[PDB]
Parts: sequence; structure tokens; C-alpha cells
Amino acid sequence: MKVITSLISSILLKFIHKDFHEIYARMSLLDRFLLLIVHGVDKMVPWHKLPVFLGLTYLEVRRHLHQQYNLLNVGQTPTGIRFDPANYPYRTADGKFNDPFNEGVGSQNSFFGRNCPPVDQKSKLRRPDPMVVATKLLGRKKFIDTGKQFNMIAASWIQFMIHDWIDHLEDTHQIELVAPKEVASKCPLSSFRFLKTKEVPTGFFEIKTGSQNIRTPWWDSSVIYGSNSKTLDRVRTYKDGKLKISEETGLLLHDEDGLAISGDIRNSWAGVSALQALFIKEHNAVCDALKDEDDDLEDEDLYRYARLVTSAVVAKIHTIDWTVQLLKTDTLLAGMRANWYGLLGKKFKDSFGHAGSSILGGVVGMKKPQNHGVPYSLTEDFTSVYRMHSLLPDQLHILDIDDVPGTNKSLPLIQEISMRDLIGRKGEETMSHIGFTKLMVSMGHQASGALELMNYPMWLRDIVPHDPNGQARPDHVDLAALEIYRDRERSVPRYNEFRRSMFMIPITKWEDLTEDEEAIEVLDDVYDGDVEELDLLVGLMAEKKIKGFAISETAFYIFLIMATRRLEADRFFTSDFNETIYTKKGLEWVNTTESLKDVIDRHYPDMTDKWMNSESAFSVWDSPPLTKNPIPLYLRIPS
Ligand code: HEM
Ligand SMILES: CCCCCCCCCO[C@@H]1O[C@H](CO)[C@@H](O)[C@H](O)[C@H]1O
Ligand SMILES: [Ca+2]
Ligand SMILES: [Ca+2]
Ligand SMILES: [Ca+2]
Ligand SMILES: [Ca+2]
Ligand SMILES: [Ca+2]
Ligand SMILES: [Cl-]
Ligand SMILES: [Cl-]
Ligand SMILES: [Cl-]
Repeated sequence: MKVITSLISSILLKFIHKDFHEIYARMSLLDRFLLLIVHGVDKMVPWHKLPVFLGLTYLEVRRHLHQQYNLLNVGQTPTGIRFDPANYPYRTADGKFNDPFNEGVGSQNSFFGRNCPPVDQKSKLRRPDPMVVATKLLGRKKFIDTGKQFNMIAASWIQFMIHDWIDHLEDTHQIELVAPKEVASKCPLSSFRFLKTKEVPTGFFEIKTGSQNIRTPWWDSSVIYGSNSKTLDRVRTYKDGKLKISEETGLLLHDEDGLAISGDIRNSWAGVSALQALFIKEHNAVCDALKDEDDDLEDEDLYRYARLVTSAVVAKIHTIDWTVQLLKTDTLLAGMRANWYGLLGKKFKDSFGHAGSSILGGVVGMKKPQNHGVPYSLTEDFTSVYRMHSLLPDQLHILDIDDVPGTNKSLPLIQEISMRDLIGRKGEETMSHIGFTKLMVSMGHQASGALELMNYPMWLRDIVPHDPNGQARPDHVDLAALEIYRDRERSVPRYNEFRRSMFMIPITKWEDLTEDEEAIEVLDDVYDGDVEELDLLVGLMAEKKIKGFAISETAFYIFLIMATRRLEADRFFTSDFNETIYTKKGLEWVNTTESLKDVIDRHYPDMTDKWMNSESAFSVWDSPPLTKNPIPLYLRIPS
């Protein structure tokens, strides 16, 4: 029967796109049927046009297929000797001892995994020229924003997450890119130097080398706690479990060089510093709540509990508040909330407990972590799809918070500040003058840039990059050109091959990608008509967006699997998401915090009442009021 059904699965191969016939051979019988269904929907009414309940059904199936076929291990698993996870009921300084079966999984300096098989591009690192790509396709011509959907707090937030998640170890070898004559007059830098990505031998045939992640890939708030014991030590006060902050201003402290003191400040700016400070306040407020409950808790005990609570609050806010604004559709409102609370919902879970399955109860609080047989990591492909620098504006619009708010709590502009004055060391100085409140309100009221072509801040095409400790390097970089180089250097498939690897129908011509006729002509020029040479970053920016999505669908499918993975693979969101590990009050703190607004309201009790008219703190704050849709969420049809 299995052999006969296999023969029928080879018969139905006549309905699958030819480019998937290879991944199809890897697949189980049921999964072959599931691919037939997913692919069928892709060819008919796309998932994002279905009624929410069917959209979610599609995403559940597609996500399952990515979990089975788009998780590739890189390097030997850092198993180590056997350990008891009960001996590590807290987030370790370097992320070790989380995976109960592999001590090194998710730790600092672990290998980046992959979602798509690598494509060696060493012979075409400069084809087409990355500075030509940057100049013609990326550099911002006219600023394009995201309307009211996704403000500068939301742009700060995603960078704040990147600083927790991913950074590539560099080698000592220097590379130099030179601007060709054709574009040199339009390049801020005529040439620039940077460090090669460290390419470490794995010892395997399939994937022979890998990159190492110098941030813990666990979602452990290493952005404020550091990624090892040495960097943790720098942020600890050693009093009452707390972290360093200015009590007077609510801003970060600075060292003798004027560099901010937090977990990871590499290539940072004022918006990130604001979020670091806010979450240090959160951590410290958890310490206060726990020290009161129990006066027998020492500094180390308080720190450990407060870190569990704070990192869980951040993950929750990201999942059910931030992502819901990035992906502003009914289907993703339902889907992201279901990741946390399950299809059955918050009220049910809060009343009756976890239903037992991830679908019904959420991945959060599941009985065991799940890695789908592949050790947890954040991947090369994940890095590429989160390259979202076009979110940044040219200037920050500082508002007059002394003025009486107008209709929808609007405020007038008082000054425009170049983003150059808000980044790195200079940004800390500028922020000291502006202050937390003025910066936060101004960011709330300002739209981000959109992820479209020709919208990459020109100021990023000549920036001073940092060593991992935030110290300035003498060699400036053109970040737009550099990102193109990195994706190639790290063997991430270019746009069309990436799509095929993720069982998405590849494009055959530029018109499949975008309706913008002038952009099509630039694409055709840069790539000499060849859709197979189209860079991943370029394609991700160019791709026509689903209504309400700030990102491409191609990026979204990586988000779909990896966001779920960050929660489900981690003991502290699953087997150890309970009152014993978090304390009763600690777990309550997580379970009653639903949004960034809740956190802002905790530390700045009047800010959102005075100045925020939107429901989410990640939406532009002077948005008009919205009347709720009376149609039940799971039944809504997109228009
Ligand atoms: C003022 C703000 C920012 C500055 C100065 C900055 C600068 C940089 C620099 C210099 C690099 C390393 C380039 C290299 O050597 O490979 C980098 C990497 C990166 N940035 Fe930004 N960036 C900023 C904001 C953002 C934002 C808003 C995002 C949105 C998600 C973002 C996402 C990333 C990602 C995913 C990487 C790759 C990390 C890796 O290779 O592991 N950055 N950035
Ligand atoms: C795992 C796949 C998840 C569900 C896929 C179901 C798609 C079929 C839906 O067709 C039904 O009839 C219509 C014709 O008018 C469709 O357009 C409409 O949306 C839908 O109500
Ligand atoms: Ca981390
Ligand atoms: Ca000290
Ligand atoms: Ca006690
Ligand atoms: Ca306004
Ligand atoms: Ca033209
Ligand atoms: Cl270090
Ligand atoms: Cl995400
Ligand atoms: Cl919760």
C-alpha cells in the first residue's frame, strides 16, 4: 500500500512545479500530499486572500513543511557531557545549558544554521558590482514611509531584537570594495574596507564551513544582559539583582569613553538606547517586586528571576504586539496571538490552562521544547531576511511636548535632527539633551521608512562601523553595498533560488516581482536581464507586498518558521515556563503584560494618556480612533 501510494505520489508529481521535484523526493507520503495542497493553493486563491480560518490552516501546513525540510544543521552539535537541566533553572550568561540534550546549543559562538541549502558565490562576490547595486537600486531617492502602521519605536524595537539575536564573527582579513567609474560620482565613499566573515570548517561534506554567532541566539535579552559572563558583569550593580541605569534621568550610564553601558551596543543609536533603558527599568522593577515578596532572596537569585520575567515580557510583546503591527492583517493578528495563546485563546488558557497541543494552547507553556530534530540556532537565511535598514529615516522629527496636543493628540515639529547626530557615541550625547520622554514621544509620532527599493538611507552609505564593544573603527563602510556582499559571501541563495528552496514559485521575469515600471528597467540594467542573478536583499525590497504587510512574503515564510522556533525550542518558554521557575509573582507579571504600552505605562504612568491615540505603541501615535470590526476574527475575509 505504501509503495503503491508512493507510485501515485510520483503520478501527482505532474501537478508540482518542476523546481520542487528534488525536495519532493526527501518528503514523507503525507508531506507530499501536504505540498500538493499548499502548492495548489499558491496557484489558485493565495492564502492571504482566504477567510482567516483557512488562511491559518494553510500557514499551519506550510509552517510544518518548513519545519521538516527547511531546518539544516551546521557543524557538529555541541552536545558535551550529559547534564541535568534542573541544575540550570535560569538563563546562563553565555546561553549554555538550555537544550537539555546539548550544553552548547544556542550559546555564544555557536554555528549559524541554515534554512536553504548554501549556494557558493565566491566567484561572483562582485557580480554585479555591489556598489552599483547599492547606488542604482537601494540608495534613497525620495523618502517612502509606512503610513500610520509602523512607527520609529517599532523600527527601534526590531534593531533592539537583532542586538539580542544575531551578529557574525569576523576574521582578521580585510576586504576592499571599489566604486566603478559608472557610479563613483553617486557613491559617498569611492572605496571602503571591512573584515571578512570568519569561515570555520565544520568537518562535514554537506555544509563544509559555517559562521559563528557572537550574540546568543536564544531570545534571552542578551541585548541588555550581554552574551557572556564578562559582558554580564559590566551591567550588574550586584545590589538587589539590579542592572545599571541613571536614576536621575532614566537613561543608560556611560563609561569613561562616553560609550553606553548595556548588553550589546554595537552599531547602536538613541532609539535602541531608549529601549535598553526602558527594559533595565523593567528588570529592576521585577527585582523590587520579588525582593518585597521574599527577603531571603540574594542578588544572584533576584537577577535570575528578573531576567526570566523580563526576557519573557519582551518575547511576548514582540509576538503579540510588534509583529501584529508589522503584519497588519486579520490573519496574522489571529496567527501571532495563536503562537502565544493557541487557537482557543487567552481567556481559555488563563482560566483552564494549556490545552496540550501547540495549535490549541500555543507553543508557550508546552510540556517539552521542540526542535524538530535539528539543534536550535538562528540561521544565515534569517540574518538576510531581517536586513531592514530602509526602515530608518533621514532625520528624526522632534516634537514640542510642551504644546497642548491637538486632534488625535497630534503635536507640532520643533526641530529635525539628522540621524548622524543620533547614532553611536554622538547619539548618546544628543539623547542626553533630548531626554527619554521627548525621544520616545517623537518616535511614537513618526512613521518608519518602507521596505521598498530606492529607499535606503544615504547616511548609511558612509557610516563609521564598530567593533563588537561599540568602539569606532577607522574604516568607514557603505552599508548598502556591504549587505549585498555579505549575503553572497555567506552563500545565502540569491532571490529566485531562495524562493525555490522554500517551495515558492520562482519568478520568470521582472513583472512577476513588481509592477513599478521604472524599477523594472533598473533591475534589468543592473542584472543584465537575468532574474537568476537578482540579489536576495534587492528582491525582498522589490517584491510587491501583501496588503498590510511591511515585509515581503518571501521574508515572511522565514519569519513564520523562525519566530515559532525561537519560542518552542527554548526550555524557558515551554517546559520551564511555570511558577516554580519564574516564581508565582514573576509568572503573573508575564501573564498580565500584553503590550509595549503596558510597559511604558508601568514606568511613565502619564505618557500614553497624554500623547498616544493609537491602540498599539508601535503604531503612529496620532492615528485616528478606529471602530472595531464587528465580524468575528476567524471569519474575516481580506479585501
Ligand atoms: C542607526 C542604526 C543602525 C546602524 C548604524 C547599523 C549598522 C550596521 C552595521 C555596520 C552592520 C554590519 C555590517 C557588516 O560588517 O556586515 C549591521 C548589520 C546588520 N543590521 Fe544594522 N544598523 C542599524 C540599524 C538596523 C536596523 C533598524 C535593522 C532592522 C532589522 C538592522 C538589521 C541588521 C542586520 C540583520 C545585520 C546583519 C547582522 C549579521 O551580519 O549578523 N540594523 N548594521
Ligand atoms: C491547507 C489549505 C487550506 C485551505 C485551502 C482551501 C482553499 C479553497 C477555498 O475555496 C473556497 O471556495 C472559493 C471559490 O469561490 C474559494 O475562493 C474560497 O476562498 C473558499 O471559501
Ligand atoms: Ca540572545
Ligand atoms: Ca563592577
Ligand atoms: Ca522568604
Ligand atoms: Ca503628527
Ligand atoms: Ca527608465
Ligand atoms: Cl567578551
Ligand atoms: Cl519575528
Ligand atoms: Cl502569558
